[PDB]
Amino acid sequence: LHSEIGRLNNQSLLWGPYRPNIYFGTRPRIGKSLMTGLMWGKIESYTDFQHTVRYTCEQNEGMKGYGWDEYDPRRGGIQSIHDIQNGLDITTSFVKIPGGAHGGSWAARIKGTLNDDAPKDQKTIVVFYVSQEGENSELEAVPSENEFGYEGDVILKGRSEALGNYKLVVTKGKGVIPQSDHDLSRLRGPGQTVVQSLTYPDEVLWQAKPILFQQLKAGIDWLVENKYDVADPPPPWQVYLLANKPGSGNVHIVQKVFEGDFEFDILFSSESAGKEVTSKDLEREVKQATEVFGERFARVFDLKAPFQGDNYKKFGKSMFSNLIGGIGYFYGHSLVDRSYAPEYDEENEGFWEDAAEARARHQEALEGPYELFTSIPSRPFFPRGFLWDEGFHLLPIADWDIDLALEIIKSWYNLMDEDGWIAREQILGAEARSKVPKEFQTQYPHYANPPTLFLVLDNFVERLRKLDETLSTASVDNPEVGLEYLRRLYPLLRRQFDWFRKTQAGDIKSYDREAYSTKEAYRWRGRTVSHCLTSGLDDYPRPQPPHPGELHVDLMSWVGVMVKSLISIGSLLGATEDVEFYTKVLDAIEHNLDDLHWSEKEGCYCDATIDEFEEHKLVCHKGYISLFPFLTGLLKPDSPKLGKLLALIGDESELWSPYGLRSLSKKDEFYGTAENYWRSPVWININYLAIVQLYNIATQDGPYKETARDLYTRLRKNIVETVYRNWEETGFAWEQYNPETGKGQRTQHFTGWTSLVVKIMSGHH
Ligand SMILES: COCCCCCCCCCN1C[C@H](O)[C@@H](O)[C@H](O)[C@H]1CO
Repeated sequence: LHSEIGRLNNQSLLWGPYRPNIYFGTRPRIGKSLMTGLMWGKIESYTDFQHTVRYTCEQNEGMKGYGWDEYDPRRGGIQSIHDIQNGLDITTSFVKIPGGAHGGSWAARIKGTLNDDAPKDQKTIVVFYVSQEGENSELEAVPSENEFGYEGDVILKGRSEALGNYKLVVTKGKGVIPQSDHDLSRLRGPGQTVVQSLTYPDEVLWQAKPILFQQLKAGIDWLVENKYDVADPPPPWQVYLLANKPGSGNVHIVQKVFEGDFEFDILFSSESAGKEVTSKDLEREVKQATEVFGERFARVFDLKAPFQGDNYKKFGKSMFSNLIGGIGYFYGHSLVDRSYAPEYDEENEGFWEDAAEARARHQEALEGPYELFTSIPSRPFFPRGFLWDEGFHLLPIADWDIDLALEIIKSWYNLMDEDGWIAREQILGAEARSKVPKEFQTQYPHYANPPTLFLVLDNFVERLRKLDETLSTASVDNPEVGLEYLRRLYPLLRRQFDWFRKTQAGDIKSYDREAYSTKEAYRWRGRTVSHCLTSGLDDYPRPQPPHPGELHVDLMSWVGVMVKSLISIGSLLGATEDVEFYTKVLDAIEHNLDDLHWSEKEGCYCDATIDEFEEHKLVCHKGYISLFPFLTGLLKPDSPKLGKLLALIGDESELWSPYGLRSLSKKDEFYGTAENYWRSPVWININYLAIVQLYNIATQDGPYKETARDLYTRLRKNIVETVYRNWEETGFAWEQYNPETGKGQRTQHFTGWTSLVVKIMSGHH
């Protein structure tokens, strides 16, 4: 029944619009298979279309905004795109229709409406691009009846081992098709839907834009060769309309030109399912998905006061739908330096120069292929898996669909190597690499990232202790299924725990250091003079200079998180020998947090280093790092230390801004310096941890119950209102928020952990 829920999950999740790096496209969760993507652009001249055409996600002045209004990867959703450059409001609806043995069928409607500013007679070129990777597979456009192209629907018939037999239809659509009265129309037709069927080596099929443009370019060269010239030139839209040549191939380009508003459907029919999908099915299934989305949201994300209003509901739906709508499937090789050069041990003073020397050996090589099914922080800027981000992403997603979240956790853990390492940043395949300067592709087996995926596991454990409907909660509702999941995952968690303690160990013994335990002390590897990228808090101030004797209190707290999880999970699996070891580790971290990291003088936790005179010194920089044992749930609710931490949190002159907690205190010497990334701005992920911890203390007997209640109430409100106000005014989630002005800044479309706001509004932690 665990093998069974698994198969049912696989079949349900197989198809999706799982290409968030592009405006709209589909692919199944199979490395080498059938992919689609949409392109569009206005054409006003002989040279403009190359600049107007849209394919991969971006954000600039030419794009008002875009995103998912509604989304559930089992059912589908509706995306809306507000394109200024192209004077178009576009809607792409996607729906899955279960049936057969190959993961079912799906349909999409593409709808374009010119905005008020666009010329009423705008010509827009629209391309549906279809590619198929695999050695023993086939795809063929059924030729037209007409001589120059298609009056009606374009049918592609194809087959592969993975998908069996299928048909993909691009429907005729609705809208004016311009007609050219030029001489060229005698050889090219007056204007109609066209299809080119081509083949390239599999590994380049993702390059849809260059491949399209190469075909457009060949058509223009034919014009020149055949005496079509500036003395009497065809209209632009006809110059850029491909000559029809349907056939067999692994690439099929379907092109339409419309004048004014337009729409057309894409109908994927899995043959093994029986009756093929129609446009009427699409409409019915689209209405039904919306109804189901609506019912689930109201239930799962029941927004509490003072955010019960309709405005907050629309806001929460946008934030949530963009988070879960970012889910992608990525496949291909990763770039990894497997030299384990000794310079990477960072055991000496000045280690960063040595590590630079090793990296300059460039021993990195491609390995894999790997796959990953994950949500992402940023469609336009970094559409790929980041390890500690995903832990936050899955917190609202798990509420919605725990089986989906567990599927993503599993996907991430399947990347763990033999030592216990998962690369913190997952750049899988040439397509993912295209978006990443080469200097930034290499992953390093000594670089960690916070184990926030344990927080998701913690939530599932609590739920376990206490057809698409059934599927989403099968792993909690059948306790047998849940436990088997944990049983199979558990050794990997254990392995990652051991990996942290082996590779990210700090040095107690070599120095004049005294502490309850000789073992518990941690130091993030990979730090440079101005950064610590592995911790997640890029440029938060750390001991200067970096030093092999540094200890990082956030890292110790994360190990605290993992060991607590391993206690709950080990206990469920009856790993008595394991649970006893974990229990002594936790006790030791509890003591060493105080012994190595507590500053009585400052009233907070601090990272530690080793002096010019070889002595332990605390280095205090009041901000998120200072709060870490509190943020990660490690302190007792009557701890006097927790009480001082609450004072720091609520202190307006330190961390407390009207817009949320500042990443660094206004009193710190490093406040608003350098790139000022984590040196003052309000970040939603850390604020979320604070809010959740305040609520815990607020809902429990103790001396700080009422302080916590007040801070909970205000912080929740301040964070939610800041994200809402910015969303209302800009249409975006932002990466971080200015604590002086309240403005969203850095990158837009950050959904992304900013989307945690849905769960903050929902409350009842
Ligand atoms: C150098 O430039 C070339 C590469 C550019 C792309 C860099 C990837 C963007 C990272 C964004 N972001 C920075 C946060 O401090 C991290 O905590 C967070 O995990 C990460 C992902 O959301």
